[PDB]
Amino acid sequence: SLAVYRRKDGGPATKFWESPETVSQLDSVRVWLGKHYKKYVHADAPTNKTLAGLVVQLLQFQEDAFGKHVTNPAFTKLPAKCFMDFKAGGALCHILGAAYKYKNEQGWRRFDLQNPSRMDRNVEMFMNIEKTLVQNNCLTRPNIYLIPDIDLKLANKLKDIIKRHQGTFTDEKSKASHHIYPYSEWLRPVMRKEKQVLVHWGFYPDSYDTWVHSNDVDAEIEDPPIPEKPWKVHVKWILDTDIFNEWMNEEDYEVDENRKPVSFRQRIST
Repeated sequence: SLAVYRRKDGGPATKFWESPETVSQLDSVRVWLGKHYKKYVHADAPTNKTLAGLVVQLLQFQEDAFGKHVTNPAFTKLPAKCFMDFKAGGALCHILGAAYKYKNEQGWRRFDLQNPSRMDRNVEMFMNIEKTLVQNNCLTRPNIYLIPDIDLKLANKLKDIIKRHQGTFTDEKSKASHHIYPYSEWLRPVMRKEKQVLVHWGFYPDSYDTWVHSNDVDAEIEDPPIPEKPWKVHVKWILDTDIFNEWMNEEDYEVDENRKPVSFRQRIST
């Protein structure tokens, strides 16, 4: 099986982040930060690789603090896709800008994401990071509509999961991000660099996406579906989110308007 090399944790792929292309991609992030979060980054004058290392520290912190192994975490992991958005006004810029703004506000001499004494203030930073992403339209937490056919006892359990993971639920399908239907081993390649291919493991969150050698994955990378409000997924999308403390990839759980599972892209067996 290829699941041999599946990540056992949602920690950062440090080699991807230290790679020269990624360091190069952060250049526009550094420049954008210098213009719009200037009073918070001017002192530290972060280089491209310093930003890259900060991303590793940030990703490692939320996996250590809010990971699958943590019973009742104080917070839910930020989506891994947020850290993959290197565009000028994108999510990664607001992530780093919020981190530097928060550090300036607390008067910290430096980031210390390994200090157990600073756990609660580091959690506080991530809350400020999530708010910055949401209020700048880079992140939208699920606003969930439960199909009325779901058993009331299950629906109430799903409602508690949704609230414990920064989500809300609504009674008007008009404004729901997701519609949840009753529900009655593979991977998918998502990115290719060098001889490395990033693969997504079915029923695992995006932080568990693993860089593997392209010769072990002959499958073609297909185009991700374009988002049309709302996602139609079944209840295991919410149930699995509670397991990993990280909102699952909707593609793995999608159903059509008759509750039958569908997969826009191909599923490659492990």
